[PDB]
Amino acid sequence: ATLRELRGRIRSAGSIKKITKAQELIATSRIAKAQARVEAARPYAAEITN
Amino acid sequence: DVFYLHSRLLERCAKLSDELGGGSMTGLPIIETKANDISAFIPTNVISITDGQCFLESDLFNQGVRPAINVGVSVSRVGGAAQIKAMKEVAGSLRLDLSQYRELEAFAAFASDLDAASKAQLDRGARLVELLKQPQYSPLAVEEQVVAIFLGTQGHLDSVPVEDVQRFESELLEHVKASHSDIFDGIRETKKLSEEAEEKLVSVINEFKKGFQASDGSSVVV
Amino acid sequence: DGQCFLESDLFNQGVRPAINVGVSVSRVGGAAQIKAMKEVAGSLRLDLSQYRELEAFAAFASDLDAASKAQLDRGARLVELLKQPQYSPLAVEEQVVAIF
Amino acid sequence: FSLLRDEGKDPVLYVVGRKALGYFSFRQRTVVESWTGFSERPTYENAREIA
Amino acid sequence: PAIVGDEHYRVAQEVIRILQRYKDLQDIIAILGIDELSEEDKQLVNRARRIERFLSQNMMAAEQFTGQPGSTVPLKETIEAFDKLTKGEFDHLPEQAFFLIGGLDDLAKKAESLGAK
Amino acid sequence: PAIVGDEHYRVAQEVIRILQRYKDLQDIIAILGIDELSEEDKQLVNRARRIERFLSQNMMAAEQFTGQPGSTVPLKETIEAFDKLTKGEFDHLPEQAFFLIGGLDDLAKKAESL
Amino acid sequence: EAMLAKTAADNRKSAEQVAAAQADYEKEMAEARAQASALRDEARAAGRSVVDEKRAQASG
Amino acid sequence: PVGDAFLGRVVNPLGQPIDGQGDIAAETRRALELQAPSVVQRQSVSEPLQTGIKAIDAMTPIGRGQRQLIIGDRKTGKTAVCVDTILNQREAWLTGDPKQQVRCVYVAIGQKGTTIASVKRALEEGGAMEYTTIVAAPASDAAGFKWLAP
Amino acid sequence: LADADAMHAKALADAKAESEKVTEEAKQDSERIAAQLSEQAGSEAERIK
Ligand SMILES: Nc1ncnc2c1ncn2[C@@H]1O[C@H](COP(=O)(O)OP(=O)(O)OP(=O)(O)O)[C@@H](O)[C@H]1O
Ligand SMILES: [Mg+2]
Repeated sequence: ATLRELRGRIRSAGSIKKITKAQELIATSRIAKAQARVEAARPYAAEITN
Repeated sequence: DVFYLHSRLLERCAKLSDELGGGSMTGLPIIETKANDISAFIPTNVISITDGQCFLESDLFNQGVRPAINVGVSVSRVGGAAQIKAMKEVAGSLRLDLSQYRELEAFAAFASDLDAASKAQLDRGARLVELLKQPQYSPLAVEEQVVAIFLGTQGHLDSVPVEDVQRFESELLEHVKASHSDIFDGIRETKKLSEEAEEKLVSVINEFKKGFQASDGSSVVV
Repeated sequence: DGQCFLESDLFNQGVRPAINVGVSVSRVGGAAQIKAMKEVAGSLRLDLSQYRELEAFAAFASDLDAASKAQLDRGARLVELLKQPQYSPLAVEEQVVAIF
Repeated sequence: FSLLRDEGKDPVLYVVGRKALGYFSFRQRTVVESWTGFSERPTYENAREIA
Repeated sequence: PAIVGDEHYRVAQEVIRILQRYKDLQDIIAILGIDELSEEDKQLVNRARRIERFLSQNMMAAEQFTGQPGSTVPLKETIEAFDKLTKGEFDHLPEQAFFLIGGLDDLAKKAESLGAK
Repeated sequence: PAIVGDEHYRVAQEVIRILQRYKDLQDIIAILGIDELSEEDKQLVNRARRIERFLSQNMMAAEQFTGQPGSTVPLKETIEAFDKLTKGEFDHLPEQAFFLIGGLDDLAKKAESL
Repeated sequence: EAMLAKTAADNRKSAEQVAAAQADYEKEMAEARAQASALRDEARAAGRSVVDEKRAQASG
Repeated sequence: PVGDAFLGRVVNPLGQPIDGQGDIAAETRRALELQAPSVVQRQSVSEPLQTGIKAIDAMTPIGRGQRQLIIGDRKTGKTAVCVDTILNQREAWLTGDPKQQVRCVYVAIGQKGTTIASVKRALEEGGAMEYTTIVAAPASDAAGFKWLAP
Repeated sequence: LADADAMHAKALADAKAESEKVTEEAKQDSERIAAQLSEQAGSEAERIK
């Protein structure tokens, strides 16, 4: 049964790896968007500060 | 000598030279694996002996993919030499499309973040997976397969929902066979899809799409 | 005619006796119990198996509906109720009252 | 919080997000007001309400 | 479909597909939690938990082990109930309502027992 | 370095590094698009694509399939060519110039053919 | 003033009609398409039933 | 024994009919251990063998003279694929041109008899039984028959 | 406004014409399908005989 449960663990870890890599790429895109939002907010902040 | 058993058995399936008559014998040995263990002794021997392998998987079968052939690992060392020109042309892009779709399947729900090209890849792969499904005891003539694969790989399924693809395909294959059989003729008796036949088929597909009714009522036009 | 599976991981967690409810079973069942015990503990083993299933499932559930939380609390209380120190036997009626 | 306690001040806690909510629930600290559900993409409306 | 009919085969295939997807997602749920799934995957997980509970049944021979008298479900009722389950008609009921019962009437009674309709 | 020398080893390691980092960028480029990448990342992507195309060659066996005859590149010529490539001394040229050619002479000649 | 209001209303109505004409067009296009699809579906069902009863009687 | 009379018949590994349909006229006899065609008696595999299944015919095409393994766990559809191929050969058979026709042999090793009967019924439905021969070594046969059937 | 009303009327007329055309096409192809399936049923019945 050792081999059976080891293979099960391998399958689980593979699925986890896929999910985590996808989330990492999605987070890259989200970082891009958030930085864009910060840039968009910058000018009004500068003007109101002035 | 178990390897010798199977190897001597399976080496008698051959394509004879024209001097000996040109006859041939094609072997389709079946191997049952346990727990999908293709590294067992007899599966290893037979995999070594044969030219290509079609790996059928229980998980794919349960997922609805029928026949449950794992295109990722299934190989045919003979390859395009065993295909007619029309089939080789239309099916050329299937392998890469399917591989890219299997890579992108992890991003099914994040289509907003996917660039246009990658979302197109995902959608096309979904349609193509739905395309390869086939009911039992329903073999298709090579011309019918060529037309179905042409639908899949030319983007003519991009306007159809996944849940309808199969049905669409079948109905279209009926429609052509009912009223535009000359396309099937051309393909079968010339083994290639000529340009005029291709354009006529495209027009037929567009008319059928104007006629087609999706399951949810969505228009599949353009 | 059945087995009492004992696990070291359950033993270390404080579950004494360390009986693994999900896989332990008696093949005689209520026929081996008095009427009162059979009444109070009719479906205790299935309850606890389902509770372990849910606890594994709700390990990282940010929130749960009312039913799931109620089942988890009931299962935790039952698991505590089944713990027992060594050399501390309970007469059958005491066990019936505790399970009740 | 430690610095404010040193300065003879009492922290009055406000929270944006649920992770801090859970942390302070465990710590038993009271949260006067909490806004959640926009940490990933906050709008100016949420900031205006908080301010 | 040739023997058991189109509806029976369709419902069985849908149940099998849902359960296979649930098995595939089970490890992800174990590690990352259920909140990190897509909305459709969350619906499928709820549906699959209810389906697997409903597949259980209180058997006549099992009363000795539970004290609960057994029940028998006709084939048509089974097909209809699992069609409804796969379509998400009972997604609102607690999953515990589907555990060790008979047909749809037993499901309604047990759901009422749990404070849901 | 003990066997092939210092310069050969240095150029090989630089090529391997560039190709490895391009491989790392493959997934990001595919899912998120190339424009998501930085300017340094895009420069490296261009250089790595050029390097991996130059690793192709017109084989003698390829003569039967494609009429163009094969080429033999002396080892020193390969070392100097890939040293130049890793230094960006060819980024301006298009990718197509780097398919199935021999040494730097062939590279230039095909470049003037584009 | 009434003439100006009428001109504005007529422009609005012309804009409405250039869309409602195509709307009704597509509406009964879809109606005819659905009716044809239903006719084909019932024809296929009738054929399947006919072949099934032929199978049964032939077997008997 | 070997001959065209073995088409449409079910035999055991010794060629004796078991379908109960009478005798089989043998064109000649052939030893089971005759050597395979030599490396110089063959030519390249260049003719499609259409299985009728889009997956195989597009992704893993099978040419005439090829050995394509169908490998998988139980109840994954292996026999379905093979029977689909055998049925797909029907139009080629009806052509009448031997350069297109494919004679089919189905060797059933160790299967229970009713499973072989089911396969034969499926082949009869599709008309494949006119160009198909079944060599049956059911589960109840001696290990010698199971070893010799292929 | 007059032109829009005329266009609407002609669009309705053309819609009616094409609807009749597609309906007759649907009837024709449904009859073709029914005849084909009946012929196939007869053929397979003769096969069973
Ligand atoms: N393409 C298909 N579509 C739907 N059902 C299919 C398909 N192919 C096979 N099946 C069904 O799958 C089940 C298993 O098929 P099959 O017996 O051909 O598989 P197998 O791998 O040869 O099985 P076994 O281990 O029993 O020999 C059967 O119910 C068959 O009807
Ligand atoms: Mg089988």
